[PDB]
Amino acid sequence: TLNGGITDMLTELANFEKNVSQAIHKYNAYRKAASVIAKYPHKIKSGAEAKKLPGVGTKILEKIDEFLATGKLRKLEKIRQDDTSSSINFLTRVSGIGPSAARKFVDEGIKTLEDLRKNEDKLNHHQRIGLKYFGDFEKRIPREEMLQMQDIVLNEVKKVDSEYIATVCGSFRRGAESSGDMDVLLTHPSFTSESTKQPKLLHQVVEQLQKVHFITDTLSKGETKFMGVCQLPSKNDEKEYPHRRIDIRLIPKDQYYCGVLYFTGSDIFNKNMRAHALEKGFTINEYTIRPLGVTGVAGEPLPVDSEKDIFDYIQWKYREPKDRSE
DNA sequence: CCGACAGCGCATCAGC
DNA sequence: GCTGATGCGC
DNA sequence: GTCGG
Ligand SMILES: Cc1cn([C@H]2C[C@H](O)[C@@H](COP(=O)(O)OP(=O)(O)[C@@H](C)P(=O)(O)O)O2)c(=O)[nH]c1=O
Ligand SMILES: [Cl-]
Ligand SMILES: [Cl-]
Ligand SMILES: [Cl-]
Ligand SMILES: [Mg+2]
Ligand code: NA
Ligand code: NA
Repeated sequence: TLNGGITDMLTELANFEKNVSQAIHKYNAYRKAASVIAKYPHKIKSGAEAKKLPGVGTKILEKIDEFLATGKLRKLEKIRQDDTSSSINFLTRVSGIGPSAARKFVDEGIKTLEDLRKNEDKLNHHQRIGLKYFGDFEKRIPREEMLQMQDIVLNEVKKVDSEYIATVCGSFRRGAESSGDMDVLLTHPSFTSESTKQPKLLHQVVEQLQKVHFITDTLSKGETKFMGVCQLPSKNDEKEYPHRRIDIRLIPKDQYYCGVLYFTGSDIFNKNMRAHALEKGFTINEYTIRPLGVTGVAGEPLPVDSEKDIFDYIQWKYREPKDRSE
């Protein structure tokens, strides 16, 4: 990509802050700057030039100058020389392993992919699966595969009940050419915002997808959220597709638009939009938009008929999913 | 010169 | 077992 | 780390 050098650096800095420092605002600052730069259709040649974009302040500006001049960051070289931090950065790439589990493992002398394999009994279920599929989960899903996955999931939910609506969100809905996981948003008139007539709903869908061996593994399971692992069927005599992460959300019909807004993101876009909502006197989550009080008490949910209704409330021009890719 | 920084679902852990 | 906190992930 | 007040 055009400014890939700069964006890789920022991302590497962001990972350090998330995985080691646990400084979540520095994480998002680097992450935000990285995304506005990656969207900038011009090759940044200086920090000063960069400083003109939003999210880019004084310190990223300086780091962009150092990187452009040397092809490196002293900060990043020292991190790379730090053995404990480096071990932590690697282990956190396994699904289910965050900074806390990474540090526990390192002190137990568990610091490599093979170390994990030799000590599987020290891993919880999520981490076992994260380890089992570690290679697969380093691989992105081509949009074309997302389409076949879409096709399977949308038909299966109709098979369990033709009144089900399944919407594929996340990066796919923003039009991305490849996606990290599959995010599926699900409704049914039986689950509405105040009375759930029939629970079990999410379980039936999961049950069917397991039955046809699309869903292969379970990470988490509740009334509104399933997290797991799925896989496209391969044709005769060929390499299986990689296993993929899937997240399915069951949301009331009356909350569908807040749900699809949330699940489409992106995460940086959601934080920006939600911050602006706060500054305009509202609060947005995946279910509702609510008025805010003088003392911060949340009011009752506002009527929502479309995604654009939510943008209107906080006085934003509607933005297509394709331009929410912050 | 500093405080704010989005919001939530589910699994596990610590202490009882 | 429960409460409440942490952990990890959308 | 950045941004707004
Ligand atoms: C992580 C996160 C997510 N989301 C919302 C918004 C977010 O879009 C949605 C899906 O989360 P994905 O982690 O799947 O993000 P994605 O856009 O699908 C993309 C990075 P890919 O999966 O192709 O790698 O959940 C948030 O609102 N806040 C968050 O912190
Ligand atoms: Cl921070
Ligand atoms: Cl470097
Ligand atoms: Cl709510
Ligand atoms: Mg996704
Ligand atoms: Na700026
Ligand atoms: Na991880």
